[PDB]
Amino acid sequence: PSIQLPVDYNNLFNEITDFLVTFKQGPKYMAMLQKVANRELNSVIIDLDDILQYQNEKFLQGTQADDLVSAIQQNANHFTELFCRAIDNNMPFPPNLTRRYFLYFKPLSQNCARRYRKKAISSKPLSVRQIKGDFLGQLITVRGIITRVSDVKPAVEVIAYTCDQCGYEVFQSECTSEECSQNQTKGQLFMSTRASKFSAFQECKIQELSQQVPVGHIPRSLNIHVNGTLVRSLSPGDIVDVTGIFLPLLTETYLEAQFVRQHTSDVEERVMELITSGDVYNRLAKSIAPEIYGNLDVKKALLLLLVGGVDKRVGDGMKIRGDINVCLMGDPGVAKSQLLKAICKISPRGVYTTGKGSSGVGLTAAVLEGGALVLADNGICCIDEFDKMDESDRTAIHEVMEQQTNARTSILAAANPLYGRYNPRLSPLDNINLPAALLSRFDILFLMLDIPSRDDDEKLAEHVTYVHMHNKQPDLDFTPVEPSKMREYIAYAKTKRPVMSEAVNDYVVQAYIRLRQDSKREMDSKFSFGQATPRTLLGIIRLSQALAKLRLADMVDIDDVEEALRLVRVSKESLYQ
Amino acid sequence: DAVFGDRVRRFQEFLDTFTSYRDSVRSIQVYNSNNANILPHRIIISLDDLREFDRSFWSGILVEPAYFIPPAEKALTDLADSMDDVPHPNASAVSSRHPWKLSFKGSFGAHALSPRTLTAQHLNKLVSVEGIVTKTSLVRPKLIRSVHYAAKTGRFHYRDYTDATTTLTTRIPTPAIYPTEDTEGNKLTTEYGYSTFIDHQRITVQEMPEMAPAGQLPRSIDVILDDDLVDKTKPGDRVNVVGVFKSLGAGGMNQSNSNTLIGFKTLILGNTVYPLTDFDIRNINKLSKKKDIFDILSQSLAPSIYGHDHIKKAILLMLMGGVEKNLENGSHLRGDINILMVGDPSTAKSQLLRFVLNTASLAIATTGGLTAAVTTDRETGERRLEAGAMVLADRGVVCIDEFDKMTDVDRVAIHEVMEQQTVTIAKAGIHTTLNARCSVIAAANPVFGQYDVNRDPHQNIALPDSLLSRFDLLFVVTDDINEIRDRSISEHVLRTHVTIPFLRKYVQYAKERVIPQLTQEAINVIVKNYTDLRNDDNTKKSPITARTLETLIRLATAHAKVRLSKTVNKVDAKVAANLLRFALL
Ligand SMILES: [Zn+2]
Repeated sequence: PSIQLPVDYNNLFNEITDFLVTFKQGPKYMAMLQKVANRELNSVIIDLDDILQYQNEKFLQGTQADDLVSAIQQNANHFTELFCRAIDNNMPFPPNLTRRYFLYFKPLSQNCARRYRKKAISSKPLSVRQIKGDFLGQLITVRGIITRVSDVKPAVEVIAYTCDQCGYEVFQSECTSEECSQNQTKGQLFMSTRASKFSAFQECKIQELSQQVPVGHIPRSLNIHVNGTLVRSLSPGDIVDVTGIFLPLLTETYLEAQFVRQHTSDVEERVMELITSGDVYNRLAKSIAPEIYGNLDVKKALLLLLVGGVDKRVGDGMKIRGDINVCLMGDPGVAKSQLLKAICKISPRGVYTTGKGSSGVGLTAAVLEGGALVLADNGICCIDEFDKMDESDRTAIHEVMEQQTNARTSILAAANPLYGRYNPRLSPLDNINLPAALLSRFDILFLMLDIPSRDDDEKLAEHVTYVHMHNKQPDLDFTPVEPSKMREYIAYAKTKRPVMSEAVNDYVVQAYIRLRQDSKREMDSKFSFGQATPRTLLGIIRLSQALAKLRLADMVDIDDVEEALRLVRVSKESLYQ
Repeated sequence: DAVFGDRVRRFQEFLDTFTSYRDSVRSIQVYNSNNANILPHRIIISLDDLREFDRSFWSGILVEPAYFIPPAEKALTDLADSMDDVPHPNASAVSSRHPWKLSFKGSFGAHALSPRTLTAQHLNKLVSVEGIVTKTSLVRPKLIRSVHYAAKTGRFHYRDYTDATTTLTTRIPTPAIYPTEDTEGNKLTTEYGYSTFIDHQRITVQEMPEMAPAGQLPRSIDVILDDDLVDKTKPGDRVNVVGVFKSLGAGGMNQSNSNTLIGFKTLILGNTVYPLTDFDIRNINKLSKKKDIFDILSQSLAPSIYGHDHIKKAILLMLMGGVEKNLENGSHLRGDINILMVGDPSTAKSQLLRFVLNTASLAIATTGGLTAAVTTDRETGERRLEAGAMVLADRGVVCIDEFDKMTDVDRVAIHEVMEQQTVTIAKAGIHTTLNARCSVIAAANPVFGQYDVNRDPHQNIALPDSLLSRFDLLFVVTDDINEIRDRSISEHVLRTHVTIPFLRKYVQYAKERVIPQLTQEAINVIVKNYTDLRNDDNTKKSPITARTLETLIRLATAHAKVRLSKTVNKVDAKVAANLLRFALL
């Protein structure tokens, strides 16, 4: 049954031809078609902002105008052919069966719509969950992350046949050409694959991000189809804004992609304020979780671990890691896991984990879906109850602790004593499940002993009870640095690269030799965590690099080495309480 | 037919004889004009009002929906399409063409059923069914009206469609796809921007276990939802749904197909979804001012248990809970309290847990999918996560029986639940964090059945110390026999051979309004008692750690909620210190 709508394609097509002829860069699109006419380009990109600009230009000139962009917005399926029809007759067997070029539309920009006092609803970065059935056949922009891309597959648009009886080229078993239809004898058809119209096609899927998900729901996905020269513009894991035609008594839906895109003095002034305040080395350490008791020397290790060391690809493929590994042993109930939460929260690439790997797939990868260690690549992994991990769980840990594969991570481990409560009279290896093979890979191995002492517990109890009473630590005289600024300075520090001088070079070997020779007595006494090995020499080097890079220093100084030596010696003091 | 038009006018009369219906439609029309989100084109019809206006028409909806509802749908659509001129330049061509749907309320008469009570006698009737949403199907748009342009003739065209589900009456099916050529035979220009589509979803409703008799499989029924109802529910929700119970297909009537096992498929065309004082408040606050209200409330709790005053007090404190805090560094402080019970299996543990589970408003029973990190698939293959008791009990309480029987996978997951009040889900392709702010009460038994009172549960039950340290309060009960005393409690058993409804308001109001903060009075008490406990090297139920200090603050805050004081006092810390000593001895 016939009906009437206000849409008039006659005005729009004339406007399209006029827009092609008139809209300048001479004309922008005529120059583009000239390049295609010169056989230099294979695809044509139509800019809706250019169309909207012309509409406003016509609107400001007072001439006739129709909302061509909205017409293309509502019915992009047919307007794609109309632009091809305009180009097929204006560019400097039925034509559609032989066309080898491709055409796409790029979306309106929100700045342009606001500048022309209009609303660009289609180009709004909506999620796939918000795309109702009203958007079928409408060019819309979708914001999300690609989760799966298929390989290139043939996509025949028109199938070509040749006939023996007439020699005509038949396009789509028996020849339907005029000669064979008249003749009593018809030549049987065969597939002329070299003459069939192949189109490059790939299958892509987009999915909502976590922040786009409602309460407790699963992020939904939508099908994105890519054709023509646009192929291989999407790869898995890409957070992209894709504009395409959302296309379909129940109807399944998919989208044909048309446009693809991916997703300092301002902070230096805050850095200047930090430099103005001074005490950068200790202020950052003091700012690390003020609600936690005063483990300043331990939290200093967190500051250097958060900053990290400096990687050194020596050559010939040989590698030296730039990460820092610190362990946090201690009795249960001291709430030490809160620091693990704090550090993971502070780090922008931190991954948190408790005990054994989640369902086993928490480590390594599954049929691949990477685990926690792979997730924290170029980041930090915090583990609570490290000793309870399975052999397979710890086996994957050792490889990452040794090879960083990628699983480039800084490892912060927390573990309760193997007996439930610690025994200082025993060696640390006896009181823990972990052997010396894994502990030797650590840089700093601080131990917490929940020693009942009226003096210390009085301060800690007052410290904690004030944290519950007031939303800030009782040390109100100190103003902590906000995590964003703490993160920014660490990122600012990360850009620097301190280098050793010859003066510190001799100092490092002198301190190493001095400490190594005396550490023989420490191991002979059997009352120390570990013997002095090149773990101490290289450990200080990484720590000195971190301290120098923490100070934003271009070169390493002696005081960093002494401070690094100080912290290492401080860590042994816990065993003697 | 002419009968169809008669009932359309009859419904129009009903929409006019009670202007309270169509004036709300005008309110919808006014609101939609201002937003040039969109309010749904749906109104709820009171069946009692329809009963008193036209008994036959009111009975028509209940008894003969196919011949009465579509006339009513057209009349409501006609009223909405004529009450305004729709001056929108372009929206008048697409948005104004959506018909208006009906909803129903009031007395359902005999049509108030369950999936079990729903039978073949109820087919072709509008009925209300009560049940639970087991699962939901995937949402897809469904074509309703097609709009196309005949370019050769220079004028647009359109075509409608019918479905066995959307058409209550048996109209001729239209399996034709969106047309390419019309009567003129010219190739049509497709108009997607002006065609009409409506979303559709399928859900499964099962009889509630509360009325299910043993020895039979559960009864379920499918409900069809469209447009506004397409995504209004999630699996596991209690629901009352009103819809047309209608059959489809044929039970082998075509050709021979004379097998005796084949039956007719049935489902419900749902159209209305119902997902499922100051005098007391002033009495709640007034009762708080007497000194013994803490003990009196501690005696109304568990009337079937004699003694166990500290346990009953502990239950009250756990319900009251503490106060959570936030820090400028971005950290958060736990406030809730957990309780653990240990000892001989049948001795009063299942009895105490039964009362708390029945009394608490958001109590969930658990025993050894609680981790909420597993998915369930639909009939078409797509899958969705299912919630877990720890996650569902957010701002509630978890009741655990046979806690000793739970697996190690549960223990590692509950470690973050009891300490960080969150669940960090890390699975293949699924990663999310869910709040688990739930109070925990659990019961456990020794392996031998008889508890060795000389030793801690770490050897009588052998649970990990890290897991056990997460419980703020622990109690051990065993039926040590005093014959004259056991006679007193057994007489009531042999007899078988403050009011709770107001108390639940007392618990609700106190936690709803009172958020106590700490005071200098308790600061000295907390530090001194904690230091004394650290100084006490004698054997105890558990060693003294910072969590004991946290428990004292949580317990003192809970007592302040009992007193309904927004600031703590020295008496609250005194009670908590004494109670913790009892739990540590
Ligand atoms: Zn031929």
